[PDB]
Amino acid sequence: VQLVESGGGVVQPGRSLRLSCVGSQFSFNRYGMHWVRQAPGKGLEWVAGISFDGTDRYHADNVWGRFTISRDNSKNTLYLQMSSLRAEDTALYYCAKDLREDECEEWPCRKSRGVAGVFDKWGQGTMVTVSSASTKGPSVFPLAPSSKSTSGGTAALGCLVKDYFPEPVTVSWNSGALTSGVHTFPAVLQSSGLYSLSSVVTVPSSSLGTQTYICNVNHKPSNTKVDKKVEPKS
Amino acid sequence: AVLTQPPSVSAAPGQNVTISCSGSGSNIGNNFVSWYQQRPGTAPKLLIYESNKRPSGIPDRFSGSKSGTSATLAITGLQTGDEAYYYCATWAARLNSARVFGTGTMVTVLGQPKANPTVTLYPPSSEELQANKATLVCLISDFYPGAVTVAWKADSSPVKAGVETTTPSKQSNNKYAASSYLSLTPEQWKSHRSYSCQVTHEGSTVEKTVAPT
Ligand SMILES: [Zn+2]
Ligand SMILES: [Zn+2]
Repeated sequence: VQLVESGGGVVQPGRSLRLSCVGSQFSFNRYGMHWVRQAPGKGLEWVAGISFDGTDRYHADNVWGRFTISRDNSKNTLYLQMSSLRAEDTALYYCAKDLREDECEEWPCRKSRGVAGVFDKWGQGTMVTVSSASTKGPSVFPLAPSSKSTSGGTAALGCLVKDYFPEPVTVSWNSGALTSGVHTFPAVLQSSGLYSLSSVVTVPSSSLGTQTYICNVNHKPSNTKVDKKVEPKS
Repeated sequence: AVLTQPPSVSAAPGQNVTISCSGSGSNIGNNFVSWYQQRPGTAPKLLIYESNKRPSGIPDRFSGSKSGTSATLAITGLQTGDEAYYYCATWAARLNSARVFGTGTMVTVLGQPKANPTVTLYPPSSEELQANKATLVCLISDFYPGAVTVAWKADSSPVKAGVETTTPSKQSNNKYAASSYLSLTPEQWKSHRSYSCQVTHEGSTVEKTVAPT
């Protein structure tokens, strides 16, 4: 049993998009189908459902009145017509098969079993991204050590790499002369479509008056590099 | 409405684990429940349907039960391949801005000693404030198992708007890391005495606090 999704790309808010899921190696005309979505990196969220012949349609309230599910059994294809996209609609969209096998019992179909609401087969899915953001470089801010670190122990200093698009971004410290007191974290998808991440290094506190610390950010998609010096400050 | 599950459960290989799914009432209390498994870089997989029935190909280790408004998934003889996310679901829970799927739960097959997170909280830089922006940064490093709950507070008050949190990610030393950001206006930032980042992990919560200078 195979489900293959398509249609998912980057798109702007307010505009529209049509997703498609082609199914094979089973009687597509005998099973209901569902669209389920998963925003990164969160949980699953049921979007829409349809019965085998398309007489019974179901939509979540998140999308009622702007998304429309449909199917063409003559072409074994499921469709999700999304309109009025939002940043909140940004997610990975899975095509999922309904468990229940259905045939018409009385004559649209007057009497039927209906969908079961159980998703036995899924299909890897297609990514839908909603952002009004064109390519742009990051702003880099210093994450300065605690003031209460003078002498004695250790200190965490980092830099905040904010508001860039798309991925990826890389971060090094002192041009690679400093490689481990170091954590560089994954990015977050802010509501503005722009991405943000942080990189932090832990060092001795005595070194915070002699050794200069610089984070080197590289953002190739926008042909930008930024070097930021991280001072203790007062 | 929601089907609430535990954020995480953990056990050594061979031991047994159980996962709960609590709702009502109008959903679980009067309807069938299904359970789905999702490993990191793959699509979900049906484990249980109609509360306790397994589809073909699913090991007998996975069992399901259901009592009142709570459903339960059970895994005996934990194997390394059982490490994944688990979600409960009911077709009834779509009917009022409610979510069909649970929250859900991360299952961890223990393969190293547990480690508590190192939490670091940074206030907004003066340079960002001069740009008329404020971003609080909470960094959580070197913890295992790789599951944390992050919550923000403004003085004594809870915060949920302006918050974004990353999924835990495997560091080089086989331990996990995560970060949470709280985006803010300098007015909001200055309006409170302090802001706090609360990280919860394995029966412990560490709260770090920062305040305007
Ligand atoms: Zn570390
Ligand atoms: Zn306050």
